[PDB]
Amino acid sequence: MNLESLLHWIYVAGMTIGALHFWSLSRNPRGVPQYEYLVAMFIPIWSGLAYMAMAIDIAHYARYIDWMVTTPLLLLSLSWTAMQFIKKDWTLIGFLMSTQIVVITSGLIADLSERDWVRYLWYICGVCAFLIILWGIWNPLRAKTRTQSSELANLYDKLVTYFTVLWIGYPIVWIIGPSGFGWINQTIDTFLFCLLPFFSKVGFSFLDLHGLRNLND
Ligand SMILES: *C\C=C(C)/C=C/C=C(C)/C=C/C1=C(C)CCCC1(C)C
Repeated sequence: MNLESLLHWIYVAGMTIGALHFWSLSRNPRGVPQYEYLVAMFIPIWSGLAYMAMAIDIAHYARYIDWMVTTPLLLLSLSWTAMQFIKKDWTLIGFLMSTQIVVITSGLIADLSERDWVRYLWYICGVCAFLIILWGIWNPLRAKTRTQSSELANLYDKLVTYFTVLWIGYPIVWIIGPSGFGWINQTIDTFLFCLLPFFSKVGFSFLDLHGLRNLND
């Protein structure tokens, strides 16, 4: 077992603990609907399975297969919170989810590209779709909370801020690593793509679920 495998196994352990915790919280919902708990559970499970595949075995292909599903689901979770006490705007949710999938597919194509100018154009395409995502969660999605209690609005603002900071790190690590300029080696790249995802998946859902539950103290 090399360092990369070890890092991936620790990540899998993290996902497992996270999943078990959300499952336990769902048994005592405290005012939060089960669908929010189920998505919170599915995300780390899907990611953990993907990383388990890499731990056992372009490089890190499965990481893109993880993001393909988990990123749109994280937006689904974020969207539900924004519309916690109102009717779910499914068209807005679909827009955000599909647009995020474009981010991931653009990233994969870029990584699969043989020509550097082509690779970077697709990277740019992904960043543009990503900017649309940021615009979405900060405007139309954020506006939804303003039609509700200030308590919800304040919770959403903290979550979307946490959400945004972490998400911005992904295109950064990608471009500085082997898929980009190569300022960092694969191992360091892997290490960063273990920490960020842990806080983005388990970390975000922890703050999201506990935040929603706490509003009902
Ligand atoms: C595993 C969980 C999350 C929230 C992963 C998010 C990943 C991204 C936002 C990735 C973005 C990329 C961009 C914007 C540009 C091309 C390369 C990436 C796919 C790394």
